[PDB]
Formats: sequence, C-alpha cells, structure tokens
Amino acid sequence: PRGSHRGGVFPVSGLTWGMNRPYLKRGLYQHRRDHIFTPRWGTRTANFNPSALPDGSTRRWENDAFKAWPLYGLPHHVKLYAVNEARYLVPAARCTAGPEITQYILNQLDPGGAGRNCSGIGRPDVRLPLAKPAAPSSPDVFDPFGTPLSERSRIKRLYNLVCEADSWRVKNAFPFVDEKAALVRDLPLAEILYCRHTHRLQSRRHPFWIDMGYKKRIVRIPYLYRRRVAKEEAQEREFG
Amino acid sequence: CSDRKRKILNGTEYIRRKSSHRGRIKRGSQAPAFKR
Amino acid sequence: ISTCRRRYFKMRKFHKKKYKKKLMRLKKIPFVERTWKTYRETRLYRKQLRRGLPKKGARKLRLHRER
Amino acid sequence: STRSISGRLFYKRRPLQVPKLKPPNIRSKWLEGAPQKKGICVKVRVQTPRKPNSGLRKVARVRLSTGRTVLVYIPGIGHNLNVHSVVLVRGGRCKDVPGCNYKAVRGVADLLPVKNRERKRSKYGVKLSSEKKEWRLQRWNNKHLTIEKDRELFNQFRWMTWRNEEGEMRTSPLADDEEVPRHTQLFNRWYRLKMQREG
RNA sequence: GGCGAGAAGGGAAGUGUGUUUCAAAGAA
RNA sequence: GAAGUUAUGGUUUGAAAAAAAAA
RNA sequence: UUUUAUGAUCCCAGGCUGGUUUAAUAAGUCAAAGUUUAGCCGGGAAG
RNA sequence: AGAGGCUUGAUAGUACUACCGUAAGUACAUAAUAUACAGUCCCAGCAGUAGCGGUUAAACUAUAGAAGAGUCGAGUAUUAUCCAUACAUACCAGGCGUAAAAAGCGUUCAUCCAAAAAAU
RNA sequence: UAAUACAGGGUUGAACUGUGGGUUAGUUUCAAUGCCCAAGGCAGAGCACUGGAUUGGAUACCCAGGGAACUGUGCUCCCAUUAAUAAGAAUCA
RNA sequence: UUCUUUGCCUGGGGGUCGUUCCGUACAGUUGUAGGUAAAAGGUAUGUUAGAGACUUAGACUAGCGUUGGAGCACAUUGUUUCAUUCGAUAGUCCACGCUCAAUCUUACCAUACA
RNA sequence: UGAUUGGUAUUGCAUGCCUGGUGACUUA
RNA sequence: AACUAGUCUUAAACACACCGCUCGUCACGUAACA
RNA sequence: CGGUACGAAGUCGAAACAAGGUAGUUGAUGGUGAACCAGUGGCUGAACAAAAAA
Repeated sequence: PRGSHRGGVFPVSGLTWGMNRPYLKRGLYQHRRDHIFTPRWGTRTANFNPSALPDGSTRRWENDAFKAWPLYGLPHHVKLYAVNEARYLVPAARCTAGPEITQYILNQLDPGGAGRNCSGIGRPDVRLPLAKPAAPSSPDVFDPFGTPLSERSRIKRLYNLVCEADSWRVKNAFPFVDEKAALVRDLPLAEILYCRHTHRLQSRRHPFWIDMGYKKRIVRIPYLYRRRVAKEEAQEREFG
Repeated sequence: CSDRKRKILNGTEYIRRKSSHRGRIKRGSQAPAFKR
Repeated sequence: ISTCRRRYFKMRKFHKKKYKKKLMRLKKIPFVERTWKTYRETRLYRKQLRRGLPKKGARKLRLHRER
Repeated sequence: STRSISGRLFYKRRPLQVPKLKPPNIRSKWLEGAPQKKGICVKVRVQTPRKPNSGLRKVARVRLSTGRTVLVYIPGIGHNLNVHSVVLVRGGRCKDVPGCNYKAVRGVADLLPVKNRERKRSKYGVKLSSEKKEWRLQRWNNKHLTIEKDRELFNQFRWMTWRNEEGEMRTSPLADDEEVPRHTQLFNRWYRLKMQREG
C-alpha cells in the first residue's frame, strides 16, 4: 500500500474517540503504548533519594517481575508434583489385568523405552513409595547381592505442568443501590486489543518517522504541559 | 420484457410497429401474416 | 403493476396516439434537415501504453478472446 | 442455480444473460477515456441549483477538443472565464447543477488559480508563497516558558553548579525577577542547527 | 575474388493466425 | 510436414448457388 | 447436385502464444478470460 | 520542523506472507488539544448518495486558530483506465405470485435430458 | 345446456402392446372486442350527432331521437390474451 | 437450498439500399443522446372517507325563558380628526385586556423644558 | 410620611410564568 | 330521519395526515434527438 | 416539423387516490382547449346491496 489511509481510521488500542474519551479525534495512535499491555519485567526507581548516601535504596522490583523471572523447583512445586504423581499413577497402580496391560498403561502415561529417557517407575530395579511394602522383585529367585534399588526420576511432562501452573495462578457496606447499572457488564474491543496483540494492526509507517515522532514528543510535550500550567498560574495570580 | 414491455406500455411500439391487427391509426401489414 | 403506476403509461401512450391522430389528416410529408466518439466506440480499444501498436491486437482491444 | 446453463447452447446463451447496469464512470463519457480534455468556453453564466438548495453556481458550456459541447462547473470563489476562453476539463460531478458532469482544472490555460486560498492549495493550483515558506521555518523558533516548578528545581539542585552562556558560574539562587535560564545544549536545538547549517 | 547483410518488417490473412497432440535417415 | 482446435462486437434485416426453362 | 438456424449466402473491426513471486487453512500449477525483454508467423518485381 | 502533500462534520477495522496473549521507547522527563475561537448568512460556497449554509457553522473561508490534531512521507493529492472489493458477469454465485421477468392456449422438427448411472 | 346428425376428450373394465418419452423452431391449426372487407339491413339496444335540462361553463354524467359497430370456413392475434403463478420427475397413507 | 427442458429479467425512465422482394413495399427495431437517487412490494399504527353499523352519552323533542322586530347602555365596525393610542378577530374577538377612563389612569396628539 | 439604575419600541414564529379550546387520566 | 363525542368495521396512492395527495393543455427559458 | 428532458411557478379547470362524489383501468376506435368523455369487449389493480324450507 501507499499514501494516507483512505476511509475509517480507528485507534489500534480499541478505545473510542470523543469529547470526553481517551482520544479526541480519529487516529491509529500506535505510539501510545500506555493503552496496550506491556509487562514490567524490570525494576523501578524514584525521582528523589532521601538518604544521604547513594545506596540505590529507591530501586525496587516491579510486581510483574516476579512472574516474568520465575524460579522453579520450589517446595510447593515439589509438594504439588508429589500429590499429582500419586493421583496420576493411580491407574497403573490399581491395574489388575496383567503385566502386559500394566506396561501398556505405564508407557501411555510416561513414554519410554530403548533410546528414551523415562522415569523408570515401572522398572523392577527402581524404588517406589508403596503404601504396603512388598518384595522389590518366590524365595528361590531373588538378588543374592545387595544391589539397592535406584531412585526414580520425575515425569517431565507432569513436572513442567506443575511448574507452569504459576503463570496461570491468579491473585457492612454503604447501602446505596445502583439503578443505572448493567445486568451483564459489557465487552468492548479495547479489553481484547489491550492484551491480545495479534489482533492489532501492523504499521505501514517508516521506523525512521516513528523514531522522529518520539524525538519530537520528548521535546514538545513539556512545552504543552508548561503552556497549560502557565495559563492556570497566571489566572491564579490575576485572581490573587 | 422489462424495457420491452415498458416500450409497449408507453406506446412507442403502438406507433412504430406494423400490426396485422390493423386499426385506423396503426401501421398495417400488406403481406400474409405469420407468427414470428 | 398497480393502477397508480399504470396511469403514467396510460397518459404517455394516449399522448402519443393523440399527436399521431393530429397529423393523420395531412398529406404533404414534412421535410426535416460528428468528430466526437461515443462511449461504446471508446470502450472498444485500450489506451494504455503497450509496445507501440495502438489498436492492432487482442490485448489492445476488448473483444471476447477465445481462451 | 445451474438452471441457467441447461442444454447445448449454454456457452453462448448464458454469457448474454448478465447484469446490464451502467458503467461505473459513465458520467464522464465525453472525455473519451482520457484523464482530461481541452475545450473552448462557448457560454459562461450562472445557473440555479436544484431545490432545496439556493444560490448561483458558476457554469460554462464548453466545446471540447472532440467537438462535443458539455456543461462544466467552475470550482472555487471567483473566476475570469469569458467566451472564447480555453480551459482544461476533468471528470467531476456537481450534484446541484442539472446535467453537470465535468469540472475545470484551476491554474491551467486561461483559468487562473483561486485567490486568497491557503488550504487545499493543490486542488486549486495555488503555489506555496514565499511568506508561507519563511514562516514554516521561523515558526519553530522555540519559546521559553516556566511554571515555577522549574524555579523550585533550579534553586534546589541546579543553581549550586550552573554555567552561564558565556561560562560564568552562579553564586546565588534565582531571584524573584530572574527567569529560569535556558539549557545551552538543549534549548532550540533544531532551529539553531538549521540556522548554523545554512550559515 | 570469397563469406555475411530485412533500420530486425505488424503492409496480407476469421475459420485465418497461432496453439495442443504427433511425426520427420543418410551410407538405400 | 500432419490432426484437432466454442468465435466476439457493430441490434439485424434466412435462405445461397448449381441445374431446368426462357427468349 | 452442393451448403444451411450446430448460423449457409454475405459486410465492417481486430496476428496468436509464454513470463517463475503471488499473504487469506483462496491451493500442489494464480484457477473461465488482464503481462513485460521473448516464441511462431507475416508475397513478388533491374525485364 | 531534520519536509512536504492530503485530511481536520458523521460513515468504512484501517487487512493479510515469519511470529500468532510468552512482551518492555517499562519507569522519569510527561501531560494535552479544536462540537475553543474568528469572518459569511439559503449569500459566498462545500460535498460522495444522504446533505451543510436561514446573521452564535466540529460541514463554507481562515492553522501566528498554538511549538494545535490524524495519516503517509521524498513524497503526496486530483483526474483517468479495469475482470471498477459480493453495483457476485450470479458454474462456485442472482431472479420471473405480489416488487423486472412464464410466450394466448396448443401440434411438432433439431438439440438437450430420462429410463440398463461408471465400465463395456 | 331438449331431441337428432357428425366428431372428440374424460372416467371404468378386458384384451393387445413392451422405455415406444419429458421439453420443444428455420413450424403452424385455433383464438374476445375493435379496425379493413364482405353481407345483409330496420326485433332490440346503441358511438358521432341533434335538442330538453343542471352548471360561471360544460364539448359529460340525467332525458328524447339516433343511417357508426351487434351473427362471416376473410383479413386476422393488439391486449388487465382466455382454469390461474410454464411443462415433467421426486418426496405423503 | 433434489433433478430435466424451453421462454423471459438486470434501478427508474426517455428519444430513436439488408432485398436481380412487389419499394410510400417486404423483412427488421428494448437498448448509444438528454434527466435521474430513487422507485416500487408488504404490516403496523394514526388520519380521513359526499362508507357502513352501534351505545343512546350528548343533541333534538318536550317544559320554562331568550334573542332577530322598537328604545337605551357597552364593545366593535364605517366615517372623521393633529390625534380620537394599542391589543383581542370562527368556535376560543366584540359589557374582552380595561373588576368601572371628568382630573390622574394615558401608553395618542399639540406646545415648550431637559 | 423610609422612591428610583431608561424605553407601554419590534419580535408571543425565541422563551419562562399564566390562560382558552379539544382530548385523555381504568388495576388490581 | 338526520348532528357532535366517541366506540367498532371496511378502503386508501393520505402520514406536514382531505385546508391531504394529485392530472393536464396553454404560457415560459436551457438542451438532446430528429 | 411533430414529439421529448430539465428550471420556474403563472392562467384554465379538477381527471385519479374514499362509492373521489359518473368505479377504475385495458384492446382497437369516435369526439373534445386541457385533464378527458361515449359506445363495445376484456380484466380487478372496484364498490353498494345481498336468500333459511317449501
């Protein structure tokens, strides 16, 4: 495409335009990133440091940083994995058809075999947390040497699910009744376009001119701020 | 038939078309008549 | 068609017939005494600058091409 | 939906049975497939627009180079066209005037461009005046404005180590009759750069 | 004396031009 | 070199030749 | 006897063909028909 | 503004090729402007069908109307051309009671299709 | 639309027959009234026209009279052209 | 949007030598200019109907009185005047605004003071 | 016995307030 | 037997709602075709 | 030439929409300043009025 957009120009954020709306006129407003979801995965500082020594005391982690840079292997992860492993092995544990079907169910639950890395749960030479202890695997055949059973490694799929559940974890009265209220709320376009990025418009503008617009803003916004503030201060001085 | 019947209704055919039906104002047919 | 719409055609047909009847009486036949092109003529050929020939090819004209 | 391709002669019958609406741009058929044509004004007058609109529309009957005579609207305020005047004519429909389907290109031939025009200049053939060009450069000589927050911050942080344009240092905070000084390396940077690049 | 030489053709032609599917041997 | 290859637009205004007869 | 509504008889206008990428679960050949270096063709005469 | 062109009444999802919510021009600087205002008054004029202008116009003219606002940008706009976006040229993919459209009722030729489709 | 004469079509049955049809132009039998032509020509009624009224006014509506048209194996198919909104197969007990 | 085959439609609407054919004839004719953003089908209400029906609610009728006939008063209209202020104008103006004007009220006119 | 910030000039087709005429005012 | 207010039915091309909508000659200028 | 399309609203009437005040319109006609009128045959894209059974 080329030239200016001919037709209806809507904000890419999905917010309406009007006299008392976030936007005064029609436009794309792709530079206005405050109207889209940008997680804060870094730190934040303050304008002033009251302390007499520059210790970096104002610097602090952002709330979204704890979800941006997670840590896996925590004790609650371990506990959740243990409970879920018990529940997930319930089927093979309570199967009473035969060794063939038991192995089939075990392979379905945790694929493994030659050339594969499994948990070794069903292997005869691996220790399991049974409720009723029994022979590891009558008296005639056994292991005359010590040969302790090796430990069982985790189920990678289930452990990954448990670890990733954190990203999906979500954190009388003045009796005044609302009559101008909505029964079923409302679902505008902005609620979607704020966070679902793939629905928004891809710009045809040159990155050179995008950068130029940023540079112009960095120099012109303070002047407009001071223009309106000076209007207000002059009016107050005149009133005084 | 749309534009054709419109011409019939507004009367252009009544003037410009021969009619073996004759009439005292319409054009007549001097040849033996057959369906066309 | 409806009666209201029929009246327009009624009037125009009647006017035609009446104006022909008016001349029916006479016997002496009256005597009645273009660089620009029409739109249908203009639509035959394409004016886009191809390789040289103004109107000497199917790609130059708008005739039904056998393909 | 395939009832229209019945029989053996479908390939010749059905292509005849199709929509027969007018061409999209038949309103300008007398340009003969051309972007624009030159013509001679045979008549120049003012016509009355169809109601409810009222007023006078400036129109001219013009004999194109093709020999056809057509009605042409004169867009803009004021014109000098008379009889025997040559005008370039483009496709444009003036809905008010009955039968008017062409407009005249301003600033071409004997049709002068609209006077006292500063917007939509390219649609009336108006050049960018020297005054406008000079103002489009002198306009961005940035103005210095303060809100007393600059004064507070200057007297709290900046006055301690500050350098004047000549390099002089400050020895006291801002008085009540002194404006906040400009930043020697940031204020009016773009305009100063352009002026210095010019000379 | 010997080779090569169409300002690289749109001047003819509608059931034509071209297209598609084929075929084409000296030393017999 | 051969064999097959839907026609289109200008609205179109159906029979054309040969043969027979004629003088 | 030969053609002819499967358009004979009989006017005017036009040489034909190819061009890789080609967004969308619209493609494995750009999908009835849109081209751009090019392919094939386009008389004869010093009488 | 390293730059101009067009818009600055409503109306059009501004598409679309890899990614397909897995991120920071994230924070500070840094908060906004125009259905504010001025000139004209069914005039001048504008506009794309609708339409606006009736002496206080987000619809005409004006951007020192403000370092104004939206888009593209060394370009941009107007006109023109089309297989002119599903004014589905309707095979995919439109219709014929009432809104355009069943021939006045019938007998037939040729074609077309049916009943032993595909194969033979 | 009584009887009679000459021809169909429909319905019911028996026999015969054995995919023998559905649609239909370079096709043509029929088809209101009017008009052209021919016939007859004053049973009725009835355009134009005449005159007796109403109306500012009527070239009309109302009244009286009226030589146009009212019966054709002809010329002939214009239409708000005739059992409907084309004909055939399938779906239903 | 089950299938077969013919006929016709493309918003509205307008104008309009081919014949060795008998020519003012035969055959043939929706289509090109000029206008156009509408046009047209239905259901749902309302309004109207020199359309109909109904309740008999008012109107009539019946009873007691009027008014148009004469005189006066008020208002209005016509006339006139320097001015006889102004509004109200079918129902819903006309003893109404003005539930009272010789002065004032006065808003009309004339004169002379600001 | 305590005066005041012009116009009874147009515009009731800019209005507020106030009136005339006609319509209505039904629920558990 | 008539009128007003209703109320009901029917018709409508009226919806600014019958003081509605609406037809045409003539007159009047700008044009295309012929 | 006759006709036709646009702007304007001027004169003359009131033809249609209600039973539009004579139902409308249609085929071919006759007559008339204009819309129109009259006969005839079509249609409804019209109304009014409208049965007991002896």
